[PDB]
Amino acid sequence: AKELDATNISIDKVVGAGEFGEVCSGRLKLPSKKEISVAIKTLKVGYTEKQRRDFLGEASIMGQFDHPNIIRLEGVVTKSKPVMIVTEYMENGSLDSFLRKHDAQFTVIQLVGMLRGIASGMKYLSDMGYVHRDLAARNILINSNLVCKVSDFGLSRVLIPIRWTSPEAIAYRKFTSASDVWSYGIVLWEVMSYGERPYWEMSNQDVIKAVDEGYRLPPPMDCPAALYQLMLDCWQKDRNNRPKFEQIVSILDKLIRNPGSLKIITSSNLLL
Ligand SMILES: [Cl-]
Ligand SMILES: [Cl-]
Repeated sequence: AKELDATNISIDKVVGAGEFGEVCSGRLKLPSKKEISVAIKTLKVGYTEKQRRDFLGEASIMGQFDHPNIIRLEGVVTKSKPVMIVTEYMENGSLDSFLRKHDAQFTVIQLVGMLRGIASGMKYLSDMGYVHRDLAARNILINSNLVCKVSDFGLSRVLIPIRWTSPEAIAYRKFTSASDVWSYGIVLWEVMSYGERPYWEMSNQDVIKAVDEGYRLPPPMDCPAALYQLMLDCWQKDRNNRPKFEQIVSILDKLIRNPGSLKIITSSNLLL
């Protein structure tokens, strides 16, 4: 990861608190002198060596990916204190919270664009050999232009959130890119539901058993039939029958091609 000079970093405001310390926003002056807005995470004073290792370790994973749909790592500060992780600024925050403020306020085509971005980032992540294992709307960040990018590599592994996890990964810990596709189906439900919680407050034992029995989340209100079927396809019990991320991107691109296909609508509790 690129070591940044702290003289090029200015902290504007403290957005909130993270696991290892403060989450801030600010500006980064690039070597060319151009200035960009950035997110800045600071490791808390008095950190343990393991905290430093886990903090920077997650930046190291994020830094493997250069893609428009994956949060960009501008760099780290390890040679002065506080230790810092600097990433691209995403004005509208986490996708689930952003959509909850907006219920029913976006067009279907806007929502599909958000979903296409997420799928494109996952296509690259899975091309690179990584299984995210955490894919959820809370782990997607959304910028001022509504571009959605994958974040939160804490659980990412080179080749547990029950509500987002495929039946086989719950059962035996079988985590593949196809279990990420399952999670993507959950994200698709979250987006089309404007940030409703998957399976609401159901007991986790009942989430596990209901899905195993063949029950699935019901179609969000006014959900296009193409998009609900895509959820069900991501939710296939047999992981080999789920679409690949490249196929998901293709499916969403064609829906964007003609918006008229989105006008066909599907016609709470889980459906068998
Ligand atoms: Cl620098
Ligand atoms: Cl959960």
